[PDB]
Amino acid sequence: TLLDPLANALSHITNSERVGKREVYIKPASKLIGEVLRVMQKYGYIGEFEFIDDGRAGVYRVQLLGKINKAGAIKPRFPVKARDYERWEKRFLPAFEFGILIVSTSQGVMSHKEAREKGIGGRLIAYVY
Amino acid sequence: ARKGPKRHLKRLAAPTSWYIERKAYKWAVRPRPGPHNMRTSIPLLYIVRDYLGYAKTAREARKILNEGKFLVDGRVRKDYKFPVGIMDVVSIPETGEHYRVLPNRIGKLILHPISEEEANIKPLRIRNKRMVKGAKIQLNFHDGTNHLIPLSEKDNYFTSYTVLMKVPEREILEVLPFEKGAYVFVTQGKNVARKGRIVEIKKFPMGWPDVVTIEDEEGELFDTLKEYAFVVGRDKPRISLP
Amino acid sequence: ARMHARKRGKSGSKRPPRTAPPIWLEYTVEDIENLVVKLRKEGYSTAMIGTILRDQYGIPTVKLFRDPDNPNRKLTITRILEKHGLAPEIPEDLMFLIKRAVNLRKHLEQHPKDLHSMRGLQLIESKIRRLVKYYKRKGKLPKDWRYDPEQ
Amino acid sequence: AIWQGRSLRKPSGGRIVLARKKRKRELGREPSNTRVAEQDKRKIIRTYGGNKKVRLTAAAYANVFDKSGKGRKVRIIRVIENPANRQFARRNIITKGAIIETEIGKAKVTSRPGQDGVVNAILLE
Amino acid sequence: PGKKAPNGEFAGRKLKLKRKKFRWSDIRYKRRVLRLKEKSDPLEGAPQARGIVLEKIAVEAKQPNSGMRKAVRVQLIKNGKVVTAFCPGDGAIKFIDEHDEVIIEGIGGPKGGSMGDIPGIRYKVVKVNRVSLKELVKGRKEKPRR
Amino acid sequence: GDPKRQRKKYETPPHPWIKERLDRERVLMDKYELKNKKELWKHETQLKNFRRRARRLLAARGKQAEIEREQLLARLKRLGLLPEDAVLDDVLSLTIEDILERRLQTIVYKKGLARTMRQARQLIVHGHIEVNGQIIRSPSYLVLKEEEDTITYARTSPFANPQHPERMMIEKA
Amino acid sequence: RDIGLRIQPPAEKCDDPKCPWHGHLKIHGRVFEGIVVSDKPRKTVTVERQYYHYLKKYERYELRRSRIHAHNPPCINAKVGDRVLIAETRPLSKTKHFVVVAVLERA
RNA sequence: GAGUGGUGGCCACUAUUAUUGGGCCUAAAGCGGCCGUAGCCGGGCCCGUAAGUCCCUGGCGAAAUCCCACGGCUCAACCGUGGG
RNA sequence: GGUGGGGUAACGGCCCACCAAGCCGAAGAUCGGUACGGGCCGUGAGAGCGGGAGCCCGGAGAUGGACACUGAGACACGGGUCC
Ligand SMILES: [Mg+2]
Ligand SMILES: [Mg+2]
Ligand SMILES: [Mg+2]
Ligand SMILES: [Mg+2]
Ligand SMILES: [Mg+2]
Ligand SMILES: [Mg+2]
Ligand SMILES: [Mg+2]
Ligand SMILES: [Mg+2]
Ligand SMILES: [Mg+2]
Ligand SMILES: [Mg+2]
Ligand SMILES: [Mg+2]
Ligand SMILES: [Mg+2]
Ligand SMILES: [Mg+2]
Ligand SMILES: [Zn+2]
Repeated sequence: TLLDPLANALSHITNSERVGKREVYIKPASKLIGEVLRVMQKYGYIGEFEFIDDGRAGVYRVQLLGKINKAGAIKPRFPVKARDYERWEKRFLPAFEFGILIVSTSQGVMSHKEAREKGIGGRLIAYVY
Repeated sequence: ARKGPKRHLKRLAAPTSWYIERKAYKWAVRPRPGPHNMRTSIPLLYIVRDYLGYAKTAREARKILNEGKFLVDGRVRKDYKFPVGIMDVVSIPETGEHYRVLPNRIGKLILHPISEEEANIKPLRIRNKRMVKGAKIQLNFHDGTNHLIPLSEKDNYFTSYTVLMKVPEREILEVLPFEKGAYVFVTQGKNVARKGRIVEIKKFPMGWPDVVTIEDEEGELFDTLKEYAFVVGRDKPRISLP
Repeated sequence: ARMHARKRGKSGSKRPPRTAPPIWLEYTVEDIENLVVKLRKEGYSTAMIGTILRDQYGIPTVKLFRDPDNPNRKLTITRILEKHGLAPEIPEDLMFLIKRAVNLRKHLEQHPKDLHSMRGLQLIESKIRRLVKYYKRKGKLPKDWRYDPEQ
Repeated sequence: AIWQGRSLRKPSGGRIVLARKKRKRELGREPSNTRVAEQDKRKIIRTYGGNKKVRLTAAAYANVFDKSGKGRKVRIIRVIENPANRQFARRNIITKGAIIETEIGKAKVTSRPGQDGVVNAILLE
Repeated sequence: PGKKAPNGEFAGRKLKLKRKKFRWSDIRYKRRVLRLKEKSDPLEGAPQARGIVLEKIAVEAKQPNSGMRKAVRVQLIKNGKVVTAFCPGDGAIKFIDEHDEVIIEGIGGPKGGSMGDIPGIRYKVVKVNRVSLKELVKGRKEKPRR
Repeated sequence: GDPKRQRKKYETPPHPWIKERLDRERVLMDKYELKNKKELWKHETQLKNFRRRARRLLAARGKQAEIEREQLLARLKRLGLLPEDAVLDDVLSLTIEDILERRLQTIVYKKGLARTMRQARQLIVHGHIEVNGQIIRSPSYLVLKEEEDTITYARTSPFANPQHPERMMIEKA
Repeated sequence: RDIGLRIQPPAEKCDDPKCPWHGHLKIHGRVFEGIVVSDKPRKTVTVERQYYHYLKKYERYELRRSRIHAHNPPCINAKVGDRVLIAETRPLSKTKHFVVVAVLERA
């Protein structure tokens, strides 16, 4: 059965971008997916996106620009301290400032660069580069 | 210690507050029971030989002590195992010099030169207080010494207060209360040797120790245990501090 | 997929997204409640009452009206029946499964060698046990309530 | 002799292999069965740290106290009953909590004769 | 086969149990923990041993090689077992006499066993009557007591 | 546990017979007149350690990291291996030849106190060279920049006389 | 009455000398909170507490449970299934070293 | 190179124990098939709590051993004063 | 496990008398095997894997098995008794 709406969205996006699709639909929507999409758009990985209301949990419509190498979810959601971001970067990213890790902190969802600037930790949930 | 008390002490296991070379020899002087505890005192032999340097070997250090050349709190000490601790006064009258024993910024014991007039007073922290037969009050100080007061003045003394005692006569001349605005000097912990004024006091349930907050000269606030705060004045120190 | 047969049928209803009842619907809330009570007294199941209301009276699902007494929730057939004391004592699907199991057992007494039908009985009883566990958890059944075919 | 160190059985029922000899500081001593007699008899035990205990083996008198706070020294007749052991009363063994009869009535023992060397009781109404 | 399991955040016990369970299929780990070599080693874990010569023999090489390899039977002093030891060198067998004492060690094949075209021989002779055999073969020294 | 055991201060090659490495090391050994390979390897290890400290401090931040960074730079330019205005990155461009130029033997040769490297080694070992008023007999000692100019013949040596037959031959070069 | 915990005392009284509220027993040390899983013996309960242990190699957690035997005063009289608060005391039997001081949520 | 060889043991080689990070059609390896208990993994929104989790700060985790700078034995190995 | 005692420097099934049926266990009890524990040490880019004689801190022993006298402290390596 369905277990993780967030992983499905990222796998769908990375599958679609490899065949040159221009837009996608994320079928089960949620607040967390909206936050992740906002963070991804801030760094220029995607275009505009919108929320479409059916009687069910809602749908997200996303425009793609062909600027993504890979995007994925991190399971399990490891906790990370405010000065331990480098080893996770080496584990998931190809260069010393290439791409972003997405972290859920008690001040919201943000990239790991902003979190390191604020000096806080949290839980890793996704990577995009 | 399979069958009884220990009598020896290796150099490598010596207390960490001494100024000693831990690999030069095998043995160290095991201190005698006395005024302070192990963590806040040092044997007199190391003061005579290693700190001041008046003697080169232990044998000629003992000859100096047996002639009564050293005074600790105004009393002649001949035992080379005698422990000397915090807030003590070391006097050499033949050379006319005086020192006070104080912890360092990193927790080690050092000798701080003082004036001759200041050498006659010693501050004592009231560590405990109890009733004794004949209905009198006994005060137990931080260095293990005791004093007696009548039942009339039972409300002038409480634990954590400081008493300025004139030595060696042991006569009280001043009481410094523990309250907001008092001047304190830290004796142990991470914030050792910092000094300042009391701002706040906090308490906890089920026997956990209580904590105090102190503001220093520069205006910074730091916390420490209440029992590590040593009152030394009302709003200015009454004794010389480094 | 299906619970046991692992097929992937997709047939079902496709409800359009709407909030308010349509303009052409003219029944009020009280008329609908009276109709539901009448149909229940005729002896229909909860699923059948809605089917009749949709087919004959032109009423799409009654879950388009707010509950007049509790504004925080919408109206359902079971809630309407509870407001009048006509609600079933045992949840309907559990009752239907138990009824199917009883009929099949007396068939297997005269046909002890019908092994393919017996597996259907085992699957039915597995479903019954799942449902009874769920209903015990939510408090819809007494904690001592038990399923015994010998009853 | 009498060893009071630890049990040789785990709470789960498994056995324990002893890993050292018995230390002198873990030993007990023979119980003192204080009897009723015509004349009192006591001894002195040298104990750990060089302390002392006074052990009473035969008792003839008792101290009986009333609710008013006054006490009298009277002699013991016999032991009526003793909840500690089923056959102490027959053998006239005095322990804490025993019921004794005196020349002024029944009384209940409140002291430990084997540890204190005296017998103290409260009068029963 | 699906994804490797378990991957859950709170599934540590099962993961550790699985790893411990399948580690026993590793033959190197099993022999070390159960100490199987120490149970059957005639040398009892020593790197060298001392023994007494019983007789001289010769062993044929395996196919497709040809030749006779000179060896001796040695009875070990420490436990009385009898093993076979190879005598390296050209004409080295002429320096061995029955009832001499020798020092033997491993021959140095794969997995601490035999080597080359003479399986069944696991040891070689190093000293004869407290004199190095290599010297005797080269010269530079004479065998004591004749 | 186990008590401390003193460890070697140099590292040996991972494979003993590699043609290119053998050629390069042979060239170095011939040029600088070292006794054996291990001596050379010793200096190599020194170089590596410096680099391993620079790599670790580039990817670090905090209060202790800055202290260690400035200490490393000060130590490196005290030895005369870096100019006075170098930065951390310049550490990663040092070579093995840079360290070998700081040996006492090489410096004695370059200053003109000897005609050959081997003669410089002999002069050092027999005790004819004084550094800042002190006699040192280790040809591999690394010379600090602050004391480089105070290197001469020992004031008690036979060579501390311009009329000595061997010194006049040295000056002839 | 207060014994240093800053909680409400029980409603009624008892005569047990081993009661911290009404007897002579003293409490000092750790204070734990748990669930009663057994009350068969007289004046004795078994309390279970759950926690997580972190496995460093596998960077994951596992669940562990701790069981403690505690004295049950008559004035409180806890039963199976409810949350209790326990405090450390002097040894009372071979296995009992805690006493129940409060029932937080009756079953 | 004052050393250099032989024998046995542990780590690496080895992603041949795999959390990072392995495999199971034909090469070693999917139970003959299914039902289900514990365990593990579990759909969307709103309100509360603060156990897990993150940040700040008190009390601890002896010395020796490890890393860095400076200082003493000719430099070093070694030893002392400070920072980790 | 409870109730009442004894004994101890001191709390305690540590040991007794009486009343109950409890306590541990597939999240591995019980039993068997092998080992003194730690600070640390060897190896590896790291994650890890292997060892824990020598120096420091803690434990235990004095041919094997039992038991006492003196003392603040021992059931005592250069003190005592039995097999
Ligand atoms: Mg060891
Ligand atoms: Mg291999
Ligand atoms: Mg493979
Ligand atoms: Mg199959
Ligand atoms: Mg098959
Ligand atoms: Mg969810
Ligand atoms: Mg929390
Ligand atoms: Mg340390
Ligand atoms: Mg020097
Ligand atoms: Mg130096
Ligand atoms: Mg040192
Ligand atoms: Mg071990
Ligand atoms: Mg040894
Ligand atoms: Zn009570």
